[PDB]
Amino acid sequence: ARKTIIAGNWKMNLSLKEAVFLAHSIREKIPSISKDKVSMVFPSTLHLENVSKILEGSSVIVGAQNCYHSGLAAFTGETSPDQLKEIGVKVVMVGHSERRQFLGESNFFCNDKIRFLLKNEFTVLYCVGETLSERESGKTLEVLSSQIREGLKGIDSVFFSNLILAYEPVWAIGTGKVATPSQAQEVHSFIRKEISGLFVGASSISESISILYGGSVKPDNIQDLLKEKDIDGGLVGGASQKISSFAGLF
Amino acid sequence: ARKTIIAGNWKMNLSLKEAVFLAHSIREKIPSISKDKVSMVFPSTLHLENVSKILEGSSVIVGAQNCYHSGLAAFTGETSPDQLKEIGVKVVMVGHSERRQFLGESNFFCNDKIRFLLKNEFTVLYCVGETLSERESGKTLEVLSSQIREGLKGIDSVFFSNLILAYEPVWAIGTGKVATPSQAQEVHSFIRKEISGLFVGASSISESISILYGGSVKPDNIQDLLKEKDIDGGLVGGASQKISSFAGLF
Repeated sequence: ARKTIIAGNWKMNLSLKEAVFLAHSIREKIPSISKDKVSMVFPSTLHLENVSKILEGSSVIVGAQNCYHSGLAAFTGETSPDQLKEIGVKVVMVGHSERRQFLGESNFFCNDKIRFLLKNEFTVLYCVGETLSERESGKTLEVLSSQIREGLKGIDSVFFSNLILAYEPVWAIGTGKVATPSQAQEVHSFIRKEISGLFVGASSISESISILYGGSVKPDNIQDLLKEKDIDGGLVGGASQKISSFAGLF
Repeated sequence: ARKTIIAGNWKMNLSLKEAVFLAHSIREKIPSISKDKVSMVFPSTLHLENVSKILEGSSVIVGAQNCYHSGLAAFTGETSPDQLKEIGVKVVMVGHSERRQFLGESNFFCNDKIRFLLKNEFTVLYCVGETLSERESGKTLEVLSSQIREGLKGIDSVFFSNLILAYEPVWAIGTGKVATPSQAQEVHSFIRKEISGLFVGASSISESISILYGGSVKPDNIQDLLKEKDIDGGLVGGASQKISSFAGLF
């Protein structure tokens, strides 16, 4: 058993008025069409309280786009999991490409976040992915191996029921250049093996973990991705950010 | 006279329940006693929409603890000034010591944020200060000059009406070791001198810029700091986070 998950990442792309409309539209339309799939949305932190109240009691899960690895404390500009848990947000994204690249987040910083969140009973959506240059220099595996082994260092297998992974090759993020199903399937099968290999032969762990694909996922390409054996859903940026393309993914 | 500002930084120290209680108490209490002084508060991002609503139409200014240098766009986990303007937040802190040390913010990154915010008609509260080690080693002036010069690189005179500085020596942040009034004055005097030297005519604008002191400010020490010629207010951490100590600053 693996969950199929369609997650929307609103990034920093929406106004509050857009986010609020989107949430109301989502509550109205998605539960009835989601079927066996889990639906999830990651609004900007500034809108999370609002959107969390709108979606409360619905089957649509709300997650945060980032946090810091501390309970309430003196970290100017940061969001605490203590603050998220208070408003009922229990899923946090870690290691998104934009944070790696533009906010300089390393695999070690990711690991600190993941351990804190898993220890404190959060669910974590951890992003991994290579750049165009890494892919073109035959480094794809080295990068992804590193992201997984260093990101997930020191985490016992019992916490893996609360971990979700996303493969988002940087060359596909916002460029309109979606990985083909074979390309994505190849990478997902490698990732799944790495997860097994963390605990040595942990097939039950690796077969139970959802591994989502992201990077230019749209209504007209999602289905062929979801058909692949090791693709368990979509992490969706631009196309999650209007109700009509978001509903069109289900 | 330059304006006196008393600004509270709630960092990541408060629950929503606490932020709400504090915002209400502040609304009830501060406007009657602030008099000539500008009052300002910086809630955590997750709480800004709520606190902003609570304080809307009061004389208490709401500011954000950090943002990114872009309008709406694909930067997962970040907050846009577009999103802040929308809920009425028009003052943003840049370069707080916790972000420089724990989130790796450089002078140049700060300069990017300051330029973007000032260009977009925000008010910027730019934080400078040296560590204990830098102070002890003879680098106080080198560090502060650097932070000022690199931070304000390429900013036009036209925008200085919307710049506020805060000196927060890192050895005074949360340590209970406040700078003496002389120690603070001497560095404020230096900071103002640095501003005056940024370009021909600068001295004509440097007397207008508010320079606040921060680091272990409390009711029993604020008055003596404010008496100093180049100290134009306070940026207050811990003592701002409860109504009775915040009000005792006024």
